[PDB]
Amino acid sequence: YPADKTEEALTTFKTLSQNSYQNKTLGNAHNGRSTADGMSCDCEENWDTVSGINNACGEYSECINRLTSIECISGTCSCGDDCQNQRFQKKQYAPIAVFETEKKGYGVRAQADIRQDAFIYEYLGEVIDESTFRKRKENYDNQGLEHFYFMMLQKGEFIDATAKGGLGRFCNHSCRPNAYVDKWEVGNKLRMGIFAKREIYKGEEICFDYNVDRYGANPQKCYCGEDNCIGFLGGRTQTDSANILPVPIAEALGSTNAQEQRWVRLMKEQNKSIKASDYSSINEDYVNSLEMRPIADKDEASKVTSALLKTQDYIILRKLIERVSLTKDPEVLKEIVRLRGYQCVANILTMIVLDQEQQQVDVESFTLSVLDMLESWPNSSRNRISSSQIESVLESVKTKLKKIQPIGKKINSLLNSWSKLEISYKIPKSQ
DNA sequence: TCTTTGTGTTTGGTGTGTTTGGGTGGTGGCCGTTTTCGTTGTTTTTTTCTGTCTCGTGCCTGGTGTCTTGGGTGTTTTCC
Ligand SMILES: Nc1ncnc2c1ncn2[C@@H]1O[C@H](CSCC[C@H](N)C(=O)O)[C@@H](O)[C@H]1O
Ligand SMILES: [Zn+2]
Ligand SMILES: [Zn+2]
Ligand SMILES: [Zn+2]
Repeated sequence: YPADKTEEALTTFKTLSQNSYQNKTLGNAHNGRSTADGMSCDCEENWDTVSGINNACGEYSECINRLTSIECISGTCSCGDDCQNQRFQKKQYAPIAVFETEKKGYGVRAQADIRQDAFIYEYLGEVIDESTFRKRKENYDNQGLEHFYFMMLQKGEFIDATAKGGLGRFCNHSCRPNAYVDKWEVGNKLRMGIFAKREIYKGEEICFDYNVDRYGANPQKCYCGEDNCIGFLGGRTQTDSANILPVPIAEALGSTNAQEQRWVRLMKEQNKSIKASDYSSINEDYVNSLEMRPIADKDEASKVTSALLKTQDYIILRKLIERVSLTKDPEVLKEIVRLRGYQCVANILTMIVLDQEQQQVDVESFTLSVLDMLESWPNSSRNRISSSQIESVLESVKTKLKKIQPIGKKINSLLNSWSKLEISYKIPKSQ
């Protein structure tokens, strides 16, 4: 496996055993209202005489304070000293190591198998106010740092892990994380712990959801590798009307922040229903009402290819194919060929005219609207097609819809045109 | 295929209804003392109005999980 980088990671910052405070007023529980009647659990101390360990307030015990995310304090609770609900104070962190893989920096891995709901590691840092946070953020942006190191302890109170903190700062974002951050009360103070969402084995990376507020900062692309990745690091939108479809997909359709604003502003503010921000359900009316302009940028072509590889909706694919019909720039088409647009168009065909979630007349209109640019694009070799074998799909769909003779004749012309093109070499291999 | 429930009529009976005698409790008479009605005065407290800080209340957005519905079966209770 990857080489250990634990000491090298430790040397990059001032290691802390506990959270540091800018002042004694910050970080106090109940907004500084000292609960003199501290919540004392009614647990009886359970001392195992063999090991001398106080087993009270354990994981499978019925300690009320543990359920309510409050730690027992020695000398005040009936559970006695050294109970099993002093995890933050005793600093009983899980054993972890630091390593590096993929496009990520340093990352945290489990040195041992960790149970579900087990406390992993206490996020450490300096407790700071809002103005100090703004000053440090401006300084780091001037320094060009490309890493988040701020977490919101609570309203108006943040934790900075840049110069001083703990191993938890090296945990990387995952869109399907195995751990999560939670807020707990220890004495008259507030702590942020990290707990295991599931069973984690040795060697596996430990990750948590950042749910990051950008505060107007630019998006950063997410390289977590999870299948459910949204592609960028963020959280909830700063207001409604901000997105209706995912960016790459929205920009593939020619839509931008203004066009996504305009639809919601025209209907939602005038007593017509638009659901919350969720891309699992496509709103066909927005896609139909969207305006379409020809593509002349290769990054937009890459976004179109990503939308083809991602979106399953019939209407979004219809409007993307219509936009491609408007598009006539040869360089963008050559880029789409390099991106293997034929491969995506094969699946787009298959989902609509082999799988039947729609009506035959509308599918016929779709097929006539998608054969045209296939007929129009520049082609110079069958090796372009060989990366997709879309001809096979064309044969299957002309055979299925044999009653619709215009589609069959167009596919005849298309395969006749493609049959005459040249071929390119593949090195023979020993046998 | 196959068990219950009602009102009605002849005859019995036991408990409701009626009738005399008396004794005890309700009815008539007058006298005294005080409980309460009436008035008058004080003054406590209850209402009604004005101004600021405060903290909670109202509303809106996102969503986790608790509430509701369909299927099987078996074991628990029902019937003779
Ligand atoms: N899944 C991911 N893909 C890309 N960058 C990631 C990531 N998870 C974390 N990061 C990067 O790491 C930052 C958090 S700090 C994590 C430790 C740091 N990468 C280091 O090795 O020193 C994020 O702001 C981001 O820049
Ligand atoms: Zn306890
Ligand atoms: Zn305890
Ligand atoms: Zn991701």
